Amino acid sequence: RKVQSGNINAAKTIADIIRTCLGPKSMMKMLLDPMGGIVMTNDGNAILREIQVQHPAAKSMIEISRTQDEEVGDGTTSVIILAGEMLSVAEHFLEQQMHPTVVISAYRKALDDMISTLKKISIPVDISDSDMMLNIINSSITTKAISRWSSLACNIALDAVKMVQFEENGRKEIDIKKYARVEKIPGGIIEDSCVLRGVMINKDVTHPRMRRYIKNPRIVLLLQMEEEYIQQLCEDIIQLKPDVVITEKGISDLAQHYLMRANITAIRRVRKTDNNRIARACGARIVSRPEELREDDVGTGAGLLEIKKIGDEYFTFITDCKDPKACTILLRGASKEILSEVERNLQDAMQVCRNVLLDPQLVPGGGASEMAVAHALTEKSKAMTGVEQWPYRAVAQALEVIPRTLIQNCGASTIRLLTSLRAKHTQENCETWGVNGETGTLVDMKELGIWEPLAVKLQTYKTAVETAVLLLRIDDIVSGH
Amino acid sequence: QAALAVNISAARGLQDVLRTNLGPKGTMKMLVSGAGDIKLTKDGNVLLHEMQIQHPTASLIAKVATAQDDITGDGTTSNVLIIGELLKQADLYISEGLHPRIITEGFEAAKEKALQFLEEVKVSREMDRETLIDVARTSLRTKVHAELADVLTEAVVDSILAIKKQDEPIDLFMIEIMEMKHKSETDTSLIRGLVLDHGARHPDMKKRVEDAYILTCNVSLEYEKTEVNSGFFYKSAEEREKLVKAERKFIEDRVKKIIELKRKVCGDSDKGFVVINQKGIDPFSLDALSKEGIVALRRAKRRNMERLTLACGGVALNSFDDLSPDCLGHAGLVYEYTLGEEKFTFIEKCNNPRSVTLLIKGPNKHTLTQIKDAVRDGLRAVKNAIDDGCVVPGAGAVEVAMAEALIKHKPSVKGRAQLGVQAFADALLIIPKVLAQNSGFDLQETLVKIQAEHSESGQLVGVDLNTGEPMVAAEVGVWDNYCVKKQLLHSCTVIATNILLVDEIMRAG
Amino acid sequence: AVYRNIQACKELAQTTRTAYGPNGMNKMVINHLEKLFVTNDAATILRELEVQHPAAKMIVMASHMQEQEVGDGTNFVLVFAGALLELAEELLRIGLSVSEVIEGYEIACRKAHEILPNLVCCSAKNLRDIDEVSSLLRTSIMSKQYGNEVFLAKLIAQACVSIFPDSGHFNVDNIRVCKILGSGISSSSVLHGMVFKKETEGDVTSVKDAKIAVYENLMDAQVKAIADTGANVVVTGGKVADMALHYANKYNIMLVRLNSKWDLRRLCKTVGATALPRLTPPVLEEMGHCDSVYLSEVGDTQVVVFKHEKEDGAISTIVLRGSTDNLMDDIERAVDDGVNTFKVLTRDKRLVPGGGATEIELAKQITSYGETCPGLEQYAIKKFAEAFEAIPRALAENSGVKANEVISKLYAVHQEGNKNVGLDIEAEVPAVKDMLEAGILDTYLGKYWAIKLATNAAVTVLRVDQIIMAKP
Ligand SMILES: Nc1ncnc2c1ncn2[C@@H]1O[C@H](COP(=O)(O)OP(=O)(O)O)[C@@H](O)[C@H]1O
Ligand SMILES: Nc1ncnc2c1ncn2[C@@H]1O[C@H](COP(=O)(O)OP(=O)(O)O)[C@@H](O)[C@H]1O
Ligand SMILES: Nc1ncnc2c1ncn2[C@@H]1O[C@H](COP(=O)(O)OP(=O)(O)O)[C@@H](O)[C@H]1O
Repeated sequence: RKVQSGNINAAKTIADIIRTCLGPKSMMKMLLDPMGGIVMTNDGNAILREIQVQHPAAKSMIEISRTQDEEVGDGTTSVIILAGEMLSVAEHFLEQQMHPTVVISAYRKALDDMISTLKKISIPVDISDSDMMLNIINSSITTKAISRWSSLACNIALDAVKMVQFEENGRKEIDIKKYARVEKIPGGIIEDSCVLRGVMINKDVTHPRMRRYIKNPRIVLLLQMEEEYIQQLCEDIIQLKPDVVITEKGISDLAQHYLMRANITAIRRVRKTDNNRIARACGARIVSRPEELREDDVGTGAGLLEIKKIGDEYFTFITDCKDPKACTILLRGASKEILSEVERNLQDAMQVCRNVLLDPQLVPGGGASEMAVAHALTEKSKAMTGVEQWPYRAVAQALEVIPRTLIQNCGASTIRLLTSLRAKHTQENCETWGVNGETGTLVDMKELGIWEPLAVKLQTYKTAVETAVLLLRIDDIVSGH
Repeated sequence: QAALAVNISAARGLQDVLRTNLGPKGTMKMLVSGAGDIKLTKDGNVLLHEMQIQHPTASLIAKVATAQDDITGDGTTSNVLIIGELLKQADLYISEGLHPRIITEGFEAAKEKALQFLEEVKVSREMDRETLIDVARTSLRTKVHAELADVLTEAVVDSILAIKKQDEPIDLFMIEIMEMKHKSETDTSLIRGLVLDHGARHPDMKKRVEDAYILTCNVSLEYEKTEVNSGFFYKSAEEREKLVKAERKFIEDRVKKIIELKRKVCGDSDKGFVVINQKGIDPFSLDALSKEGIVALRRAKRRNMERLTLACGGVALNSFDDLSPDCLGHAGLVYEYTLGEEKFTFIEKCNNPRSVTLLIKGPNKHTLTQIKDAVRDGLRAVKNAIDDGCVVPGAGAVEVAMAEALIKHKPSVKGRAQLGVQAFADALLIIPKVLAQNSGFDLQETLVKIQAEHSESGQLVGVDLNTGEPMVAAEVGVWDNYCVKKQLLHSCTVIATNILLVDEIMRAG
Repeated sequence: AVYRNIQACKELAQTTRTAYGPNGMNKMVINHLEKLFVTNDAATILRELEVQHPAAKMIVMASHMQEQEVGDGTNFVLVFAGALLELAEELLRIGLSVSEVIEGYEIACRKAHEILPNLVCCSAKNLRDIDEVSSLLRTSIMSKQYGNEVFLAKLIAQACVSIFPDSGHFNVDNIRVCKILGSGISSSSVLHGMVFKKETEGDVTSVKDAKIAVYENLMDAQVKAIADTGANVVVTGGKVADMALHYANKYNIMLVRLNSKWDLRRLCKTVGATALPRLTPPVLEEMGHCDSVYLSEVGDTQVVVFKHEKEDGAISTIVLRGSTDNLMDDIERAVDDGVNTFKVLTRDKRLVPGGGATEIELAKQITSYGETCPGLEQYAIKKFAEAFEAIPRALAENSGVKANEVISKLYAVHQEGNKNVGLDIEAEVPAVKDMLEAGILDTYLGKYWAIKLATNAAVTVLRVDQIIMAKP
């Protein structure tokens, strides 16, 4: 049992760090760097990322959180707290002399009940209404510098995921890494930012003889004996008379001598993902090599070709008036610090739209979703025949820590309000009577915008319980390779 | 300055110790004697007078609460709390460079301003049964476990009301406090008469007498010395028995002298007789007097004989040869009470005793001593309520109103003494801060609501322990004595003046 | 200093958590007089175990109150109190105040006093039948002398039935204990009046004299002085001389030797004969009154029996046999535990099932009350119900069965409405059985005073937060 208890204190201490780093009143932390420096951040994602830990059970908590950051850019603070609080009940592991398998079956049984309980307090959303989506996304715009342009961030965040979603395939897959490439352009301000309705390539301009502005471009996707192939591979492209030569690999110096002779734009170092968006934008086709081109490899339907030097930096705009399962964001700012604020804050809002569009269902946040769940499992434990009911009730008492931290971070009497918070869920409906993060007192969530998506909490409790299962399944540490 | 920092932090630690036993909702402290005695109590006088403290500086504060308990009888816990906070706030200015002499001048001005503030908010309500119950509730609630409140409240109130007439001042010696074991704790009630430890023990005695003439005596009815010019001279054990026949003539003949007085004064039926002799009595004298309907008691206390003179009215006698009818008394129901093991005499329903008996009942020894002090601490709280016709609201309501008067007050003597008034303002507000913690609520949130309560009228606002909202102490029946707060602010300023003026600490042996 | 007092009280629970129940363990007690003893009675452990921690002394003083108005449930004071403070840490570590817990238990203490009468399954018929006593007494003897509950349940049943007709006079002082070195329990029996082990030292087998005295030619006149005063029964404390032994036999004076001082003082308060220190003085006032003084031979051992033939008779003495003095002491406590069981039943008779049946049934109701009762005191009322569950856990651990399977099965049968279900007393069977059919019934009045004391002791501890020394 010494190894069973070692994973408790290994995770209980990690949860203690980010216990007060939750909510809009999240407390800051002081991390002493080895060079005497101090970082005064408050995000639990970056705090534990730099802190080196000695126990292996605590190192798994970091690998689990990073995978959560890719799915949803928030809520990861509670992922470790619930997994740390679930394992903090040592009365049922060692003092009661129960097996770990006894408790794993109890948590897995409680997992299926928590999932159904969160869907009972769900609510549909009308994504067609941009005003109803503004109340949802504002949960991340508050307490930020982007609050001055909240309406602009709403238009940039909500409409961008609509371009990535392809609802004809049935699954309605949304991928931010491939179809939502966010790029920056110097010059301008946050107000000057807009969403490009097409593809933008970050290729700088090397030669002066290139088509600067064309309203109907044409895109083509792909000493003696040395210049033999170079002149021929370049002469097969001008048969279609293009305006921008988009190559996958790098172009040689002599092959560019014919690209500048033609006074056409020369683009290179383009991914395979990037060319498919172009082929779907202007209807072109990706050919293996330049020598086997056909008539279909043209840019009919393209918006315009512009490689203008905007903000002392060239940018190839090949946008169009279509949404070819892709999008491109144009972030404008006077400085890099301001650009770094809008670039990262929109990624927190852009991922919230991903959860709503895949499943338009919300949940009452601010401690309301936990009490709605913990109240359902407590009454169910009195009628659950089996020894698993005891650890089944510990989950009802352990999930109360999420609202406990929000009231404790505010400084109000957490013991007085949390006990009365149970009565609101006991008598009245569980979909209301939440907790105000800023004020600290109780308030209903229908009147406030603390509503979180459904996919954020589903991955939370699935990964919070799965983390405790993986840690309680351990009983010995093996050293060797 | 270092001579003060040792004394400053000495009181701060003493503040954190005694703050958890203020009010009813606070905790208690244990007294480990080392010999086998263990005691529990919240009264700060017992935590300082009988307790031994390690620091000599804190030992001087113990003698303050000792004299404070002798004057008012309550409030010694908050006396040390204000003292610990006065030096806490004084240290904030001493770090800046202020001499302690100017700070004492600020307390002298605020002490006289706050004493004038009591004259405005004090309430001179008429003293009656309903109002004193509200006062006795305040003194006894903090000395019990939240169950003996209504039980002991009616006792202390009716006890003092029985011994107060013709505008006579109050005296604590007019109440005989007795204790009884082998019973529960909630059986504490009032006894109109006087309870005697030892009583008559013979089968031929009456179980109860509706009316009996009590004869007071001090005569020895056991084997005594020879009363004539003779002595005890014998040669064997049988010859010694002949001297018993001679010496007992001084004891046996005095038993019949009581019988002659019985047939003389009301010797008919429907009457009785009770002898309350302080000395011991022989069984032959018990059997001789038991058959005659005469109840003979022995082994009484010196003070019980003094109260017995008042109960019946018979004057104390010293010899039965000087017996007369003038020294005969009269009382109502005279019987014997039965406990699990022992039995006691009861002479209730007296004519004009002018002396009541508060009979305490409890099962344990250490719990009986807790109620022993609560009686003396409860009787004295209402004692000052009637002797001092004016009272003040409780619930810490005087402290929050006092902070409004002193902040809105400028010294007309000098400027730099104004900061001493600022320290005396935050020092008085520690009581609503202490009780907010003993109640389990937030310390500062309770202070905001009671301080934020304002209106265009005379508004008395206090602390609610059950909910934590502003409580009008006059509406709920929460009151104190006028001499308590007057002695509080008059005492706490003198001690803070004596300690802060200590410049150096020399080891004098 | 609250966490240190709680942890100190848990140290005392483990010294009596395992000695509780029929499958309970014994404890290797070593007397202060350099003597070895082995027993499982919790009252005897604390008498020798000097509890010096003041925090736990309140629990011991609560057990002293368990002597008055009841003679059972001492382990309830030690186990139920330890479980309340053990779970009290779970509330304080959350942030709850100590005062809200004190007022929370006083609410649950009253709530349990209202639910307990509803669980009274049966009551004593008070028919003064031997089968009535022995059938109901099967619960109190076990866990004190286990395995020998058959003979003991019938012996004491014969002593109590003799006293119930004398209504208002039944007490533990009427049923005394007298044990003799012998084979075992098979030779134990019950007799009336006062019975001692030392046989008649003299030659008198029977004498109907009234006066009893308690304490070469000269000594022959002094023994005649006992006869001149009208007394033919002499009781010497210490050894008796050889010449004084025969002088009593000449005038037919019954000689009796009582070495143990408990045998001497027992006669002072029954017949009235008090022990005089001088060498047989002629004092008639200090002599006693007895109807018949005769010698009886029961169990192959002569015993002096003081039968009050003329009086109604209310003095009972159980004659015990056993080869081991240590083992007979364990029977001495079970006899006093059974006599005190029915001493409470002289009042209004109410019987509840034992074996953790009421402790889950009482917790199932208070827990449902705590869920519907809002306020800041519900956290303390909940743990007051979960604190009752530790008493089943005490029996499950001593029975060698996993306590987790016990609480689940006790909750499942009561969930379906099957009341009167307790623990199955068997190591190979983690199931349960009906307590009514098995004959396991505790005393209602004992639990009313036991839950009252265990809550007041736990509140008395939680009210204290610091220990400070002093000097008068
Ligand atoms: N305005 C608010 N009022 C009350 N609670 C809030 C509010 N905003 C966020 N919270 C709570 O703070 C928790 C953490 O939110 P967030 O910061 O988005 O995730 P993380 O802390 O993991 O970065 C959520 O579970 C939510 O219930
Ligand atoms: N339940 C309560 N709520 C608010 N204030 C109280 C309460 N009980 C007592 N007090 C206040 O605490 C002060 C001290 O009361 P008491 O305990 O009688 O004296 P001490 O604390 O010196 O023993 C009183 O002035 C009274 O106003
Ligand atoms: N046969 C039994 N089955 C289950 N529990 C028992 C049995 N006998 C005694 N007990 C329990 O053990 C605890 C101690 O019993 P007992 O010896 O009668 O009282 P005490 O230990 O106070 O003298 C009691 O609470 C009782 O319920």
